[PDB]
Amino acid sequence: STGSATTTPIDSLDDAYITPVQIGTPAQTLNLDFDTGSSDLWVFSSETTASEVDGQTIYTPSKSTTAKLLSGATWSISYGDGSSSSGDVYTDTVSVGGLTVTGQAVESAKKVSSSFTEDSTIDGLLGLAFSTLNTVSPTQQKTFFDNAKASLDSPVFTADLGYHAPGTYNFGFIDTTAYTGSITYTAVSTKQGFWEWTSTGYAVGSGTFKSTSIDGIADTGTTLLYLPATVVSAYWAQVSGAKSSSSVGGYVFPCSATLPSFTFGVGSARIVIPGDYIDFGPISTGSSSCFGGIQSSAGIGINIFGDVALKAAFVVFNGATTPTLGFASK
Repeated sequence: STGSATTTPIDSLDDAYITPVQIGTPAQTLNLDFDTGSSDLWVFSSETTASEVDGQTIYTPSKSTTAKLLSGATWSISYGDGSSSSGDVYTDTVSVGGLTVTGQAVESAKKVSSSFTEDSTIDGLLGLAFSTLNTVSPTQQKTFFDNAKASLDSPVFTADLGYHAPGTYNFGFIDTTAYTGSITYTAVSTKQGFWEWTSTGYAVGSGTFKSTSIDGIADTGTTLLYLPATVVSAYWAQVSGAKSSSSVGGYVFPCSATLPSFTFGVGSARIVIPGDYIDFGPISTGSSSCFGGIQSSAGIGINIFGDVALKAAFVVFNGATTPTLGFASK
């Protein structure tokens, strides 16, 4: 089997991407944030504290003839950005782009943090990291991909995120029309439960490539590119007037700037992030200070190849017995 679904930016900045997901019988379609940095499929629901729901579409398990309470199971997750959610668990039928999994754990939120409430466009998350990170207790549950894998034509999914435009998540096949040149594959460590890999270096604008190993994670659920302070300083030094602002929470730059590109290495291959992908717009409405899309990972504890990086590529998440990651230009 295969599946193919369009993923759409939630706003004009590509702050996140939402993908429609069918849950239950009859189908209830919710728009979920596909997140290769976490491993829980959780949704706003009829169980979510009413004051914490503000415009989201909810899953109502009592209206699904295939929903079953997973007795005694609870979940609770905290994300890198400080947001969180928790609740109980149902199993139900879940379909993405025509690919169906029966008996998928659907984690129903009883509580969500303010950032989730405040984002009316995201109805929940669909985790695509390794199932070892799943938070369900006392019996850990499998991700949608893990459940689908054996049925897929090939044990892979691909992320093809757009810049200020829709893109695609495919399951079970590689669309050879969706990228240019070849896909370069690189090793993955699953030791921390992430799609963790090592970039071979970087360049800023038309500058020379610096060969240096940068360990980080391919994370579709993180907006920005978080890299070591040395790398990030070298980038912003090429933008007149750019500075790190403790009050704002990272590098800012004059909105009048033309940003240089940023290149990262994948083996001997190179992925070029155009400068415009690094612009996240005014820090507040009407400001002439703009927020940068490349930020320091110092004090995160891990480098994160988030959407800013991934949307410059066609990315293969290869879930073979020994997982690997592939990147192509597009």
